[PDB]
Amino acid sequence: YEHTAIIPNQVGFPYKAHVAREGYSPLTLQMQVIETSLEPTLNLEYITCDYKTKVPSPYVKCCGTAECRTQDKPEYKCAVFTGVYPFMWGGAYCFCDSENTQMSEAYVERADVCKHDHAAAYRAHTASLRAKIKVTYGTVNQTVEAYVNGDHAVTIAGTKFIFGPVSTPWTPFDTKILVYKGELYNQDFPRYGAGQPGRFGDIQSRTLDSRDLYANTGLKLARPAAGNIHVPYTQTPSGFKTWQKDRDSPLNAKAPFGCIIQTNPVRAMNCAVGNIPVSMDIADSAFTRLTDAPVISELTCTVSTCTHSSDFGGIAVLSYKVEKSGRCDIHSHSNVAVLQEVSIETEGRSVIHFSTASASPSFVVSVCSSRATCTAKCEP
Repeated sequence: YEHTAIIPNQVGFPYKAHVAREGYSPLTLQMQVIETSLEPTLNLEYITCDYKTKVPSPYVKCCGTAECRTQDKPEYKCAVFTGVYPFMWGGAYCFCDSENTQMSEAYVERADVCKHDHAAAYRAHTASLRAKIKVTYGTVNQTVEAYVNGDHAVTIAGTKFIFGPVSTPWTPFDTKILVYKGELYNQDFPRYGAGQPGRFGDIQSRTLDSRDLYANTGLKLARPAAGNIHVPYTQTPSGFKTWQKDRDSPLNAKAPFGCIIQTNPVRAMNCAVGNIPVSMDIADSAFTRLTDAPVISELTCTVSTCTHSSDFGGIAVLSYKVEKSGRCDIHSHSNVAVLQEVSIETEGRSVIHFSTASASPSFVVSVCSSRATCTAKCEP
């Protein structure tokens, strides 16, 4: 028919489904999730690169004011530091008393390690879960890995999974994510080209192969030291040297909701949040028919032992006399219980790990189209 339910979407947990239609046997589905991560769509506006000062050879005018036309550099500061007294090693840059000077020009330019490593300030759009649920649909065993936001009709082997539309706002989405070498950071990116000098992210990186560079990390020229050719430039301190080196606790750590973030694309695999809303369009024309199933009778379950919080939990010895052989459904109608499997063998005393986290267990077990109510007390 349509097994419309919610798997408990904290992956690793068994997810039973004792769905039974007329004409068939009891139908048993067993799901287990893995990796339905968010993947918010980024919009990168940043470079995260190191600054560079194109400080060329200063035009000596000896004597004479050398003109300083505007360069094409992103910080193209030239200053006609006049009154330069050039006394150097190997041949007279000054031969007069005054009017000799150095026009000094430097230009802000990008780093060459941007191709080595960038820094990405992506503004995040929405994201959507994508999951691999191992589904045991009777004798079918297959792990369906599809976009789990509800739109993608997951073609099962004779089934139609619809995992989603899940309500998850608990995500690693911030307003702006800085990604740096795999290091995540939900960190406040500035305006595109408005940084403070030495602010975190000083280089304007509109494109990763871009053409401009906003930068408030300005050089500061001066009338330099006499004799030695020192056109000193009081530049900014490197914010990319700071915002990575001596960067904060990275947003890859500190996963709220207990998720596992990872960024080839920035997505949070294993994110233990919520239940997966799943609609199984699966008919009774894949399951075993009711006319050929073993007619179980005399259903009496036992309480062999009770664990308080163990995985297996309970010793459940279910006595049952069967009309014929067959597979036995376990799909008990108890939220306080968890069936150890949906497997059940040819009849007799079927032992079963009656998993139950409740201390006062009373599980209404469904066995072969019959039911019982096992009772017990767990352990500490």
